[PDB]
Amino acid sequence: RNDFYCWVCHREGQVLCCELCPRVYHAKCLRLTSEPEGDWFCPECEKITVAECIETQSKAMTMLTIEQLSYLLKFAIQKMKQPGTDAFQKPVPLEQHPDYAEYIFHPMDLCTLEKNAKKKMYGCTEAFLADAKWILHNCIIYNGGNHKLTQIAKVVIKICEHEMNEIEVCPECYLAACQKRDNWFCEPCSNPHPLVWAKLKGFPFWPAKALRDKDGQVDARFFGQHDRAWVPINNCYLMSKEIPFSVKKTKSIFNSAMQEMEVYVENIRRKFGVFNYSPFRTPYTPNSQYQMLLDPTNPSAGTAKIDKQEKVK
Ligand SMILES: [Zn+2]
Ligand SMILES: [Zn+2]
Ligand SMILES: [Zn+2]
Repeated sequence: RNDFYCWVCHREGQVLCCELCPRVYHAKCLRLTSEPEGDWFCPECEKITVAECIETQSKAMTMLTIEQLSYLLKFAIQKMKQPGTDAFQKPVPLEQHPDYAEYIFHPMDLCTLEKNAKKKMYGCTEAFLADAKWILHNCIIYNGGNHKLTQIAKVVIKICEHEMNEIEVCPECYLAACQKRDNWFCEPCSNPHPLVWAKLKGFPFWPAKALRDKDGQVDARFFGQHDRAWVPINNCYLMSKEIPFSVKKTKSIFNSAMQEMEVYVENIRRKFGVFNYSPFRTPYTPNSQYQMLLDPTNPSAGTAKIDKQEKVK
Protein backbone atom coordinates (compact mmCIF):
# COMPACT_ATOMS: atom_id res chain seq x y z
CA ARG A 1 0.00 0.00 0.00
CA ASN A 2 1.17 3.59 -0.73
CA ASP A 3 2.45 5.75 2.15
CA PHE A 4 0.59 8.91 3.45
CA TYR A 5 3.69 10.79 4.84
CA CYS A 6 6.26 12.62 2.64
CA TRP A 7 9.58 10.68 2.40
CA VAL A 8 11.54 13.98 2.82
CA CYS A 9 9.74 15.85 5.67
CA HIS A 10 7.74 12.96 7.24
CA ARG A 11 4.44 14.99 7.20
CA GLU A 12 0.97 14.40 5.60
CA GLY A 13 -0.56 16.53 2.80
CA GLN A 14 -0.99 16.60 -1.00
CA VAL A 15 1.61 14.00 -2.07
CA LEU A 16 2.81 12.46 -5.41
CA CYS A 17 2.91 8.62 -5.64
CA CYS A 18 5.84 6.63 -7.07
CA GLU A 19 4.81 4.04 -9.68
CA LEU A 20 7.45 1.49 -8.54
CA CYS A 21 7.58 1.81 -4.73
CA PRO A 22 5.29 2.86 -1.77
CA ARG A 23 7.09 6.25 -1.22
CA VAL A 24 5.18 9.58 -1.52
CA TYR A 25 6.48 13.18 -1.77
CA HIS A 26 5.25 16.79 -1.52
CA ALA A 27 6.13 18.51 -4.86
CA LYS A 28 7.70 21.44 -2.94
CA CYS A 29 9.96 19.01 -0.96
CA LEU A 30 11.64 17.91 -4.20
CA ARG A 31 11.84 21.57 -5.47
CA LEU A 32 9.73 20.37 -8.44
CA THR A 33 9.55 23.23 -10.92
CA SER A 34 6.54 21.52 -12.67
CA GLU A 35 3.82 18.85 -12.03
CA PRO A 36 4.44 15.30 -13.36
CA GLU A 37 1.52 13.82 -15.38
CA GLY A 38 1.78 9.97 -15.37
CA ASP A 39 4.15 7.03 -14.75
CA TRP A 40 6.34 9.04 -12.35
CA PHE A 41 9.37 7.33 -10.74
CA CYS A 42 10.70 8.77 -7.44
CA PRO A 43 14.35 9.91 -6.86
CA GLU A 44 15.18 6.80 -4.72
CA CYS A 45 14.03 4.50 -7.57
CA GLU A 46 15.86 6.55 -10.24
CA LYS A 47 19.18 6.51 -8.31
CA ILE A 48 18.93 2.71 -7.82
CA THR A 49 18.16 2.11 -11.54
CA VAL A 50 21.29 3.97 -12.78
CA ALA A 51 23.46 2.34 -10.03
CA GLU A 52 22.32 -1.14 -11.21
CA CYS A 53 22.81 -0.40 -14.97
CA ILE A 54 26.18 -1.90 -16.24
CA GLU A 55 26.93 1.24 -18.31
CA THR A 56 26.66 3.58 -15.29
CA GLN A 57 27.50 1.30 -12.29
CA SER A 58 30.30 2.34 -9.83
CA LYS A 59 33.96 1.17 -9.76
CA ALA A 60 33.18 -0.98 -6.64
CA MET A 61 30.09 -2.64 -8.23
CA THR A 62 32.15 -3.53 -11.37
CA MET A 63 34.37 -5.70 -9.10
CA LEU A 64 31.56 -7.36 -7.04
CA THR A 65 28.93 -10.01 -7.74
CA ILE A 66 25.49 -9.82 -5.92
CA GLU A 67 26.57 -12.61 -3.54
CA GLN A 68 29.89 -10.84 -2.71
CA LEU A 69 28.00 -7.55 -1.97
CA SER A 70 25.58 -9.47 0.36
CA TYR A 71 28.60 -10.63 2.43
CA LEU A 72 29.79 -6.99 2.89
CA LEU A 73 26.24 -5.88 3.83
CA LYS A 74 26.28 -8.45 6.70
CA PHE A 75 29.37 -6.70 8.21
CA ALA A 76 27.64 -3.26 7.76
CA ILE A 77 24.58 -4.53 9.72
CA GLN A 78 26.91 -5.51 12.64
CA LYS A 79 28.25 -1.91 12.68
CA MET A 80 24.66 -0.49 12.72
CA LYS A 81 23.62 -2.84 15.62
CA GLN A 82 25.50 -0.83 18.32
CA PRO A 83 24.76 -0.90 22.11
CA GLY A 84 21.61 1.17 22.74
CA THR A 85 19.81 0.24 19.45
CA ASP A 86 17.42 -2.34 21.06
CA ALA A 87 14.21 -0.57 19.93
CA PHE A 88 15.16 -1.10 16.24
CA GLN A 89 16.53 -4.68 16.33
CA LYS A 90 13.22 -6.58 15.90
CA PRO A 91 9.81 -5.75 14.26
CA VAL A 92 7.58 -3.47 16.44
CA PRO A 93 5.07 -5.75 18.23
CA LEU A 94 1.31 -5.02 17.94
CA GLU A 95 0.96 -6.26 21.60
CA GLN A 96 2.70 -3.08 22.89
CA HIS A 97 1.47 -0.56 20.25
CA PRO A 98 -1.99 -1.52 18.89
CA ASP A 99 -2.40 1.60 16.70
CA TYR A 100 1.08 1.20 15.03
CA ALA A 101 -0.32 -0.03 11.65
CA GLU A 102 -2.73 3.00 11.43
CA TYR A 103 0.37 5.23 10.82
CA ILE A 104 3.11 2.84 9.64
CA PHE A 105 2.31 1.29 6.26
CA HIS A 106 5.87 -0.03 5.60
CA PRO A 107 7.53 -1.41 8.79
CA MET A 108 11.32 -2.00 8.85
CA ASP A 109 13.87 -3.18 11.48
CA LEU A 110 17.55 -4.38 11.60
CA CYS A 111 16.63 -8.14 11.63
CA THR A 112 14.46 -7.77 8.49
CA LEU A 113 17.25 -5.70 6.80
CA GLU A 114 19.71 -8.56 7.67
CA LYS A 115 17.39 -11.28 6.31
CA ASN A 116 16.78 -9.35 3.05
CA ALA A 117 20.58 -8.97 2.58
CA LYS A 118 21.16 -12.76 3.09
CA LYS A 119 18.48 -13.46 0.42
CA LYS A 120 20.36 -11.29 -2.19
CA MET A 121 17.63 -8.61 -2.48
CA TYR A 122 20.05 -5.66 -2.82
CA GLY A 123 21.76 -5.07 -6.18
CA CYS A 124 23.75 -1.97 -5.09
CA THR A 125 24.78 -0.06 -1.92
CA GLU A 126 22.23 2.71 -2.72
CA ALA A 127 19.37 0.09 -2.41
CA PHE A 128 20.46 -1.03 1.09
CA LEU A 129 20.59 2.57 2.43
CA ALA A 130 17.19 3.38 0.81
CA ASP A 131 15.57 0.41 2.60
CA ALA A 132 17.31 1.11 5.96
CA LYS A 133 15.88 4.70 5.91
CA TRP A 134 12.31 3.30 6.49
CA ILE A 135 13.47 2.74 10.15
CA LEU A 136 14.10 6.49 10.62
CA HIS A 137 10.98 7.60 8.68
CA ASN A 138 8.72 5.26 10.74
CA CYS A 139 10.28 6.38 14.05
CA ILE A 140 9.69 10.09 13.24
CA ILE A 141 6.03 9.49 12.24
CA TYR A 142 5.04 7.38 15.30
CA ASN A 143 7.30 8.71 18.09
CA GLY A 144 7.86 12.28 16.90
CA GLY A 145 10.77 14.35 15.58
CA ASN A 146 12.08 15.24 19.08
CA HIS A 147 11.75 11.79 20.77
CA LYS A 148 14.88 10.12 22.28
CA LEU A 149 14.34 7.14 19.92
CA THR A 150 14.48 9.47 16.85
CA GLN A 151 18.02 10.62 17.91
CA ILE A 152 19.14 6.95 18.07
CA ALA A 153 17.56 6.14 14.66
CA LYS A 154 19.38 9.15 13.06
CA VAL A 155 22.76 7.77 14.26
CA VAL A 156 21.84 4.25 12.91
CA ILE A 157 21.25 5.82 9.43
CA LYS A 158 24.48 7.91 9.60
CA ILE A 159 26.40 4.65 10.38
CA CYS A 160 24.66 2.96 7.38
CA GLU A 161 25.72 5.88 5.09
CA HIS A 162 29.38 5.71 6.30
CA GLU A 163 29.53 1.89 5.76
CA MET A 164 28.07 2.15 2.21
CA ASN A 165 30.61 4.98 1.45
CA GLU A 166 33.48 2.71 2.66
CA ILE A 167 32.37 -0.20 0.41
CA GLU A 168 32.34 2.22 -2.57
CA VAL A 169 35.94 3.51 -1.84
CA CYS A 170 37.37 -0.07 -2.08
CA PRO A 171 35.50 -3.32 -1.32
CA GLU A 172 38.76 -5.27 -0.79
CA CYS A 173 40.09 -2.73 1.77
CA TYR A 174 36.62 -2.85 3.44
CA LEU A 175 36.70 -6.70 3.71
CA ALA A 176 40.32 -6.67 5.02
CA ALA A 177 39.43 -4.09 7.74
CA CYS A 178 36.31 -6.11 8.78
CA GLN A 179 38.22 -9.43 9.17
CA LYS A 180 41.30 -7.88 10.86
CA ARG A 181 43.82 -10.68 10.06
CA ASP A 182 47.46 -10.12 11.23
CA ASN A 183 48.93 -7.17 9.24
CA TRP A 184 45.67 -6.63 7.24
CA PHE A 185 46.68 -3.03 6.33
CA CYS A 186 49.69 -4.48 4.35
CA GLU A 187 47.57 -6.83 2.16
CA PRO A 188 47.76 -5.57 -1.49
CA CYS A 189 44.49 -5.13 -3.40
CA SER A 190 43.86 -6.62 -6.93
CA ASN A 191 44.51 -3.12 -8.46
CA PRO A 192 47.19 -2.07 -5.89
CA HIS A 193 46.95 1.44 -4.41
CA PRO A 194 49.96 3.67 -5.16
CA LEU A 195 52.36 4.34 -2.24
CA VAL A 196 53.08 8.07 -1.68
CA TRP A 197 54.84 10.59 0.64
CA ALA A 198 51.86 12.81 1.75
CA LYS A 199 52.10 16.20 3.55
CA LEU A 200 48.97 17.48 5.35
CA LYS A 201 49.31 21.20 6.48
CA GLY A 202 50.74 21.19 10.02
CA PHE A 203 51.91 17.53 9.95
CA PRO A 204 55.22 15.85 8.99
CA PHE A 205 55.63 14.18 5.51
CA TRP A 206 54.44 10.54 6.02
CA PRO A 207 54.08 7.28 3.97
CA ALA A 208 50.49 6.52 2.83
CA LYS A 209 48.35 4.47 0.40
CA ALA A 210 46.50 6.67 -2.26
CA LEU A 211 42.93 5.28 -2.48
CA ARG A 212 41.10 7.91 -4.57
CA ASP A 213 41.51 11.18 -6.55
CA LYS A 214 38.72 13.83 -6.32
CA ASP A 215 38.72 17.59 -7.09
CA GLY A 216 42.55 17.87 -6.82
CA GLN A 217 42.81 15.97 -3.51
CA VAL A 218 44.09 12.44 -2.68
CA ASP A 219 42.37 10.14 -0.15
CA ALA A 220 45.49 9.17 1.91
CA ARG A 221 45.51 6.20 4.39
CA PHE A 222 48.61 6.57 6.63
CA PHE A 223 50.98 3.69 7.63
CA GLY A 224 51.40 3.11 11.37
CA GLN A 225 48.33 4.76 12.95
CA HIS A 226 46.01 3.80 10.01
CA ASP A 227 44.30 7.22 10.14
CA ARG A 228 43.02 9.12 7.02
CA ALA A 229 42.80 12.55 5.37
CA TRP A 230 42.16 14.33 2.06
CA VAL A 231 45.58 15.77 1.00
CA PRO A 232 46.18 18.27 -1.91
CA ILE A 233 47.71 16.38 -4.93
CA ASN A 234 50.58 18.94 -5.14
CA ASN A 235 51.64 17.87 -1.57
CA CYS A 236 51.99 14.16 -2.67
CA TYR A 237 55.08 12.50 -4.19
CA LEU A 238 55.58 8.89 -5.48
CA MET A 239 57.48 6.73 -2.90
CA SER A 240 61.33 7.15 -3.04
CA LYS A 241 64.44 5.86 -1.14
CA GLU A 242 65.41 9.47 -0.11
CA ILE A 243 63.03 10.76 2.64
CA PRO A 244 61.43 14.27 2.55
CA PHE A 245 62.60 15.29 6.08
CA SER A 246 60.25 16.91 8.67
CA VAL A 247 60.96 17.88 12.34
CA LYS A 248 59.14 15.19 14.44
CA LYS A 249 58.41 14.56 18.18
CA THR A 250 58.89 10.73 18.58
CA LYS A 251 61.39 8.75 16.40
CA SER A 252 59.94 5.27 17.23
CA ILE A 253 56.47 6.17 15.84
CA PHE A 254 57.97 7.18 12.40
CA ASN A 255 60.16 4.00 12.56
CA SER A 256 57.16 1.66 13.07
CA ALA A 257 55.38 3.29 10.05
CA MET A 258 58.47 2.85 7.75
CA GLN A 259 58.79 -0.80 8.91
CA GLU A 260 55.09 -1.45 8.13
CA MET A 261 55.52 0.22 4.70
CA GLU A 262 58.42 -2.16 3.83
CA VAL A 263 56.17 -5.20 4.65
CA TYR A 264 53.58 -3.76 2.13
CA VAL A 265 56.35 -3.32 -0.57
CA GLU A 266 57.52 -6.94 -0.07
CA ASN A 267 53.89 -8.20 -0.36
CA ILE A 268 53.53 -6.26 -3.66
CA ARG A 269 56.82 -7.74 -5.03
CA ARG A 270 55.77 -11.28 -4.04
CA LYS A 271 52.28 -10.95 -5.63
CA PHE A 272 52.90 -8.87 -8.82
CA GLY A 273 56.66 -9.34 -9.33
CA VAL A 274 57.86 -5.69 -9.04
CA PHE A 275 57.79 -2.36 -7.05
CA ASN A 276 59.42 0.69 -8.64
CA TYR A 277 60.83 3.37 -6.32
CA SER A 278 60.91 6.84 -7.98
CA PRO A 279 63.59 9.62 -8.06
CA PHE A 280 63.32 12.12 -5.10
CA ARG A 281 60.38 14.63 -5.37
CA THR A 282 58.61 12.93 -8.33
CA PRO A 283 55.03 14.32 -8.28
CA TYR A 284 52.12 11.91 -7.80
CA THR A 285 49.61 11.88 -10.74
CA PRO A 286 45.97 10.58 -10.67
CA ASN A 287 45.64 6.77 -10.97
CA SER A 288 49.46 6.49 -11.29
CA GLN A 289 50.68 3.17 -12.81
CA TYR A 290 54.46 3.93 -12.35
CA GLN A 291 55.09 1.45 -9.48
CA MET A 292 53.84 -1.54 -11.60
CA LEU A 293 55.83 -0.75 -14.83
CA LEU A 294 58.04 -3.50 -16.35
CA ASP A 295 60.67 -0.74 -17.02
CA PRO A 296 60.06 2.65 -15.30
CA THR A 297 62.40 4.30 -17.90
CA ASN A 298 60.12 3.01 -20.79
CA PRO A 299 56.42 3.40 -19.80
CA SER A 300 55.10 2.43 -23.29
CA ALA A 301 56.24 -1.17 -22.50
CA GLY A 302 53.38 -1.32 -19.91
CA THR A 303 52.85 -3.36 -16.75
CA ALA A 304 55.10 -6.17 -15.43
CA LYS A 305 51.93 -8.18 -14.43
CA ILE A 306 51.40 -11.41 -16.39
CA ASP A 307 47.75 -11.87 -17.47
CA LYS A 308 46.80 -15.47 -16.63
CA GLN A 309 42.98 -14.79 -17.07
CA GLU A 310 42.34 -15.69 -13.40
CA LYS A 311 38.88 -15.32 -11.83
CA VAL A 312 39.85 -13.00 -8.90
CA LYS A 313 38.58 -13.91 -5.39
ZN1 LIG B 1 7.42 16.96 2.43
ZN1 LIG C 1 10.05 4.92 -5.87
ZN1 LIG D 1 41.94 -1.45 -1.47
